[PDB]
Order: sequence, then structure tokens, then C-alpha cells
Amino acid sequence: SSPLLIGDSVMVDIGNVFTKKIPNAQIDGKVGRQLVDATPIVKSQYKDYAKKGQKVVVELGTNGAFTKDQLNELLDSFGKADIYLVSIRVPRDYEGRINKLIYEAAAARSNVHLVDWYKASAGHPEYFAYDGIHLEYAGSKALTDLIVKTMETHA
Ligand SMILES: [Zn+2]
Repeated sequence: SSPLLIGDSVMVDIGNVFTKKIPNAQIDGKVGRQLVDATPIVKSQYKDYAKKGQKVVVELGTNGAFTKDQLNELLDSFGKADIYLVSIRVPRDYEGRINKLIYEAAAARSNVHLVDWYKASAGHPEYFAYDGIHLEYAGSKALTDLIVKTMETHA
């Protein structure tokens, strides 16, 4: 079945690279999307992805901070799906606090599988454009492969 990928400008950056690799992927990316605004979209549009055996990728936080309660509300809205939750790398004061939330949710939830982009990209300045937000094409290819590899192997 088709995986759902939902996120912010980072999802926009990787969406076509991802679809070329995984042709039936469903991409929902939006520049500037805040995590709290994803939950109403999931609850109203993506109920059929919130089921056992479905796969969803969550790519949020680069374009804005969120809280633990907000993240819990989004993760709960995906039900029994396997959720691939991507850590963020962005030159913002909230980066560490939000990644802590992401690591903690992946630790505590058996259906949340960490995609640790923060750690994987530590040695790769060439993945990041000068604004610290846009991924260079090489970064989008690398993040795509990292997500796919995580989905093929799980938590
Ligand atoms: Zn971009």
C-alpha cells in the first residue's frame, strides 16, 4: 500500500526525489507548515493511513517549534500505523528541545521509528543551503535514502 509522507519545507524538498524512488508515495508537503496544523489534516483526510500495516513519515519541526502535547496529538492520530519520525537539523534555538521530543516519542512508542537525520547529517555541510532551511539536492537524495532504509528495516 502507498506510504503517506507529511511535513514542511523539508518534505517539499524531498517529495519528487522520493516519488521517483517510490512511485506510489503520497506526498503532503507545505512550506511553513507547523506541526499543530498537521493534526487536523490527518484527522480529516488520512484516517485510512491510521491503520495497522500502514506506513507514515512525519517530517516536521524545521519550519517551527512544537510542544510535547502537540506531538503526542499528531502521533496518536496515526493510530496503529508504523510512523517514521524524522529528527531535524536547523540553525534555530529550539533545535535541541524539539529533537529531544522526537527522540523521546520514538523511545516510548513501539510504532514510532526514529529517522535520525540530525545524527546522519552531522558530517555533511554540503547537504544544507546557505539559509540553513533548504536542502541542497544531495541532501534531499540522502534524506530520501535514509527514510527508505528505515522503512525497509523498522524499529
Ligand atoms: Zn527547498
